[PDB]
Amino acid sequence: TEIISPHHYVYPNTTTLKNKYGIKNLNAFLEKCSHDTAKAMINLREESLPEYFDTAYLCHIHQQLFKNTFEWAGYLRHIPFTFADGTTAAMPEMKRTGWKNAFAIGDEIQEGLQRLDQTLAEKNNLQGLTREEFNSEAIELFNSLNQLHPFREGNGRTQRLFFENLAKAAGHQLNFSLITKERMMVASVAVAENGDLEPMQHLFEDISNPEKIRLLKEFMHTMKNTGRNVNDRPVMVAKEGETYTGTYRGAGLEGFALNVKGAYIIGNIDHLPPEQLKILKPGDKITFTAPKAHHH
Repeated sequence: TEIISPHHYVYPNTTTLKNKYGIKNLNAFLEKCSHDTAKAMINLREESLPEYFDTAYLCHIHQQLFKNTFEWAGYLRHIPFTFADGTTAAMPEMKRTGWKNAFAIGDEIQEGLQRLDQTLAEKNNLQGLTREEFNSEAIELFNSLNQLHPFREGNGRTQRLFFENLAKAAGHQLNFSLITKERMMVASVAVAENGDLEPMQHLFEDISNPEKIRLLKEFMHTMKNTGRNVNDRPVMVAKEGETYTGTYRGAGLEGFALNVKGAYIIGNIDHLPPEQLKILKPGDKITFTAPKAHHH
């Protein structure tokens, strides 16, 4: 023993992260872990928002969400951590294939977290800003905190609560729960692989704009009695300029859904002609252009 290694995060002869439950079975653990972190979220949302938004808080969120799951709850992945079993683990480098885009390695993690805290303190937690101004600044930090992959596990949950609170503090919304797993994967990869903010800006918009949030919430709530589920597919509210051709998938009170190349595009029921609403049966193949209004 006595050699720091990433392999010491997982039980020997497994790929299942060492946990407080003592559950070596991968699926058994994942179930237990999900249940507890679910409860932890409900409790965290109750607690006051902080004076400062910094890595101290990011770690607090992690510590609190995973106190019952991981021994290393509050700790970043570059800080070597000794388990009660005696072994010590650290993962300065996350690793991809050479042709893919890179996470921060070791010392880079802290240097980045410093800049994260730095720029936040300098901009008053992005407080006195408009949505467009805020989102623009918040996306930069979100992408930046994504490439640093601070924790060994649970980067997404704790990162998204962080920014959700950062927005509430700053007098805005970021309803991340509306975003499917698949959409986040796509928006993140876009930024990481291509350097493209198109989908991320789109993601933030739908999640921040009240009129669009109203639409997504409705779509997500109707995924209740069906015997189904939509994390595998990206769900989006049609961009103001863009035109979407796809099969019609019914309408609710405030919105309607299309199926464009697998993805679900949501439109405002008012942007359709009423004359058509009545006629449109499900699965009708419609080409819909959303309205746009530029200000100059």
